[PDB]
Amino acid sequence: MKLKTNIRHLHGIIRVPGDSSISVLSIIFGSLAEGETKVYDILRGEDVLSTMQVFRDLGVEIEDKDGVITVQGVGMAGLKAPQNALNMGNSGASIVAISGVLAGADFEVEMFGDDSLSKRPMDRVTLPLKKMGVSISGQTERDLPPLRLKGTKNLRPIHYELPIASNSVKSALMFAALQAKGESVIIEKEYTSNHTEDMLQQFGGHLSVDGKKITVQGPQKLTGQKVVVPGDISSAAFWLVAGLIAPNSRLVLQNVGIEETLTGIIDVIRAMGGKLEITEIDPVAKSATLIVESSDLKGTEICGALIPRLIDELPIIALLATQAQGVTVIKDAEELKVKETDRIQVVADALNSMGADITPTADGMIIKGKSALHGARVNTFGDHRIGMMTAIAALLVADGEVELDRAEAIPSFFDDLESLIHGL
Ligand code: NA
Ligand code: NA
Ligand code: NA
Ligand code: NA
Ligand code: NA
Ligand code: NA
Ligand code: NA
Ligand code: NA
Ligand code: NA
Ligand code: NA
Ligand code: NA
Repeated sequence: MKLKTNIRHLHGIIRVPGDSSISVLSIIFGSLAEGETKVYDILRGEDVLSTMQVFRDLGVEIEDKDGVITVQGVGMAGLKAPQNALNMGNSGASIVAISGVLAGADFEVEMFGDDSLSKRPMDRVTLPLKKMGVSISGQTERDLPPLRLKGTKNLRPIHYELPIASNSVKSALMFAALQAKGESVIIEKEYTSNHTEDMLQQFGGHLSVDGKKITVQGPQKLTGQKVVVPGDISSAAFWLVAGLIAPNSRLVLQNVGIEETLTGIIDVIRAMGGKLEITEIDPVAKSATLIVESSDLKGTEICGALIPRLIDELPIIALLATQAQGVTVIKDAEELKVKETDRIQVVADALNSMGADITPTADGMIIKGKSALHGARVNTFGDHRIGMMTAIAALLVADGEVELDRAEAIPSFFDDLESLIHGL
């Protein structure tokens, strides 16, 4: 597919979608809890929709009306035997998680998905789940979907250390541990997200964390909550950059979460000369409206130390630095892992193919700035961030075309970008 090019203005309101994993966690916890759960600002993901539908299939009443999800919890042992095979679409996140949720379900269950999903190994979750006494098994020893599962009323606690870092596996094992009789210890390899830990506690459950050591006593009961899903971090960062680098631009970005990643991106922006106003702060919700305008940017130091999720935002932040006059050094304080070093390379390659001046380094990248961008062909390679980066990069292209073939990347993104192209 080609990409919209050479726009002369950008105006409108974008409302940051909710975080996906908190969205998903809220449906899960909402079903397993007692009492009614309400979720506000949920992400309209296909992953959220599939997860809600999985739970409806296990007998949970879930209402989607006027922007609000209302879940009537069925208790920690209240999942019922489905009358159909469970559809998880292309979310591998979902299969892993629900597998742990269904550790204690005393009935047979099938979980399938699409052609992409059916190529992703599940043995990373089936191995520890089996130790607990769950029957779960996929295609080949790798356990490719479809998965066949039977949990048990005699779930044994888990003592396991992950060989690979994985928030998905950590979550499934926690959900299972919540249903097991006794003390589970789960030890992660690397520090991954705390979403499940946080939400489990918000839903009234107890754990103990000691570094990478997670201890969970089962069985537990949870209580229905009102959940306000915070704005996605990556999406908020994405639009901020767009509204700063696009010509004749003003974006009102609602529902931005006030947490450290945006906080540190905000400071970097200001340091660079960005025009950004913070408004409508909601101190209880920890959200704000951000207003950005077209800015004359100047290079700066970007210490990944000062921005947690930085690696996620590398594509959109490199585009940013590409547009600032002078040198931007992005140096990460901690060593890069293979996939991080790879992400830098792919970003540098694509933007340099469009006229940027990016030098990958052992610790990040050097960017030499205000690059008049030009046409190019670049494939996403699955990474939507890299794609949407290229989309905004495309708007800045004076002449030439921008081919971006594997732009399976899906959601309402283009309608929005069109919306902003004709506002004033
Ligand atoms: Na909602
Ligand atoms: Na209820
Ligand atoms: Na249970
Ligand atoms: Na399939
Ligand atoms: Na509930
Ligand atoms: Na947030
Ligand atoms: Na945020
Ligand atoms: Na700030
Ligand atoms: Na600031
Ligand atoms: Na490299
Ligand atoms: Na325009």
